[PDB]
Amino acid sequence: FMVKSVAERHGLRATFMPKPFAHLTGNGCHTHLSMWTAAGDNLFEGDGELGLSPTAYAFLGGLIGHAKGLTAVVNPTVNSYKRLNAPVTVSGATWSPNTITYGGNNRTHMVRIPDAGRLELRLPDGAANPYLMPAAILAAGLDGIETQADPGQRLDIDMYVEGHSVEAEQLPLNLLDAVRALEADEVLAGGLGAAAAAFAKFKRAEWADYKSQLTEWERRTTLDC
Amino acid sequence: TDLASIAREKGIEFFLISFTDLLGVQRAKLVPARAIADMAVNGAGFAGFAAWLDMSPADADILAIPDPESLIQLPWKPSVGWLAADVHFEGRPFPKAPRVALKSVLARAAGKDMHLKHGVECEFFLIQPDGSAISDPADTQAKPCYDQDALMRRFDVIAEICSYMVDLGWGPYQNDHEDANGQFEMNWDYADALVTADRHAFFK
Ligand SMILES: Nc1ncnc2c1ncn2[C@@H]1O[C@H](COP(=O)(O)OP(=O)(O)NP(=O)(O)O)[C@@H](O)[C@H]1O
Ligand SMILES: C[S@](=N)(=O)CC[C@H](N)C(=O)O
Ligand SMILES: [Mg+2]
Ligand SMILES: [Mg+2]
Ligand SMILES: [Mg+2]
Repeated sequence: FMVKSVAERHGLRATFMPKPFAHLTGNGCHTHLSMWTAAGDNLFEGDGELGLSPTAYAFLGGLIGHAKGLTAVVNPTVNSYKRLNAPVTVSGATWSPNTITYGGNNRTHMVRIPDAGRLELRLPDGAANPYLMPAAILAAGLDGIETQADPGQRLDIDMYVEGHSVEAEQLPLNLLDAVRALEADEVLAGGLGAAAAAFAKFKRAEWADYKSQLTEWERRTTLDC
Repeated sequence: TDLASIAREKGIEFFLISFTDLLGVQRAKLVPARAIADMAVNGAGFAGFAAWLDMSPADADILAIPDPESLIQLPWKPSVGWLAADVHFEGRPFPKAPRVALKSVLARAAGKDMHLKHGVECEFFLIQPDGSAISDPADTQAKPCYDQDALMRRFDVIAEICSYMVDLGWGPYQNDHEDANGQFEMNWDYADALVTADRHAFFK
């Protein structure tokens, strides 16, 4: 609200749209995450790989496990899916996640470990709801901690270059598929309560509206069929 | 051959006595039939430096001696006869002139009983007269090669030229739209290298 308001006062306009230009990097909203006790200790701080604790990695396990449904919430628009799995931009990289994977200090994954004691979830975009996003992430993380979820193996590769080199699960490719995953995800749907079903209904309505819009690409490439 | 008689028989009123310079530019004099007998023997005079031949303004005239066997009545304007010519300078064939240079190479090969024959694939685009765009705004698809639609959209131009090649005896056998939008190709039988070279020059 502040950015949009001040931009206007300067005769400019601000947009948090996930992918406002087809050939340029999109708007992310990465969240750096840590879990603390009331006494002021960071539970993610640890002696495991990269300065992380088993609690941190179980939380990551929740993120990985629930990634499909989580995508619906933190990538909540049709347009979100043009930021994810995007073709290479003029600057040489999209910098957004393509796959359900994590690396170290490595910006080509769904999750990056930027430094000891925290996780960076790089999945969300500028459309992500400021409340549903932490809520959805937390629900997924808590369940990871409760089930001692295994996040799998860290990938120290450039996933844009060497995604083919490894077997990795792709993120949902469009809003409708992400929403279906949300609805089928009990932990997530139950963690968000009635907000999840309400959200899903709205997003389905948006999809039905979008999927009927004729595009210029279609006209150009189909008129002469 | 007797060019004056042919002129009278076939109703040719003018001849283009034509030569190709180093840069490929067709240079010609348009001469009325009444003057062809003289020109065919002595050649048409030009200031060589004014064409791409690498001469001097101070040099004597080159003389373009037409090859009567190359005669072509312009099929779109049959009152005009086109002739390919060899540039002569100081009483000898001029070695800087493309056609003369080819004839020399050919003569060496021929002295060894080896005769080059070739065919040419002279791809071209059809574009707007101002050169801004291709002639056909509906020719847009990513793989346009051999496109039936775009080919037939220019049927009149292509068919006309092909039929001229039929009448001239070049043995044309196919035409199509090529791989770039706006691009075309018209093929005809290979021949002795000099024949093909002359036809190449006329074709363009
Ligand atoms: N023995 C030969 N010597 C010289 N030229 C020949 C000979 N036989 C055929 N040709 C000529 O070779 C040319 C063939 O060109 P074309 O029909 O366009 O075939 P292509 O080169 O396989 N086509 P493209 O896909 O455009 O490269 C014609 O001009 C033929 O007449
Ligand atoms: C990696 S970065 N240089 O922080 C860019 C992130 C990118 N805008 C994104 O879509 O997340
Ligand atoms: Mg970041
Ligand atoms: Mg060809
Ligand atoms: Mg070709």
